[PDB]
Amino acid sequence: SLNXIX
Amino acid sequence: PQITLWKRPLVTIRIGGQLKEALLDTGADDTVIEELNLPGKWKPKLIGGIGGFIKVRQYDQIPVEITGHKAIGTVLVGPTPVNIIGRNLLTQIGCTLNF
Amino acid sequence: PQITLWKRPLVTIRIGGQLKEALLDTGADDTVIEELNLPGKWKPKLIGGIGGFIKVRQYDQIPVEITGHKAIGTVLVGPTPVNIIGRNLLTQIGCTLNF
Repeated sequence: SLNXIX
Repeated sequence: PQITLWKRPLVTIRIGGQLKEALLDTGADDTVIEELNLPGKWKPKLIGGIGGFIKVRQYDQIPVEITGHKAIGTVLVGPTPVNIIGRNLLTQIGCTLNF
Repeated sequence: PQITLWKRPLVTIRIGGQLKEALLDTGADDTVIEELNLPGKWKPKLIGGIGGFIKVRQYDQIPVEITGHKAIGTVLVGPTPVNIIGRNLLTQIGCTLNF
């Protein structure tokens, strides 16, 4: 599971 | 609704009876909320993003109301920098990207 | 076009003349591409996400065409399994979330 940018 | 992207697409959700803020996130497979208890069973899971992998608690079949729209599905709980609503629940509420 | 979210929203982009695959990511403030051999000046930056932070190279005023829609802006280069088009370029192509 890939989950994203801060 | 129609949401533009000049700012982070943060919305209010209802989960476990509580109000929270969360980011509608097309780049997320899964829905990840900061540490909390939710009702029922959970099992450990690991998920990845920029920066690497983290350990989360996986809760299944959790009702979530997202800007007034109902979903019921997996919610991961762990040390995410922001609460995110991922594609597993965005699909349930009928969300699309448009340009 | 309309992009549903049943699968990751991967599209073709063009950057540095080359066609690549990238995720249209409403949860990303920035655009993150693994293209370690662009020419041009860059500066170091750190960006964060679900696992913590990584070091990236910041390139400014880079043309990026997304599904035939032209954009130009900042591109961050660093290790990533998935190239990511973030809100800095999604806004330039008029992308919205809809449900």
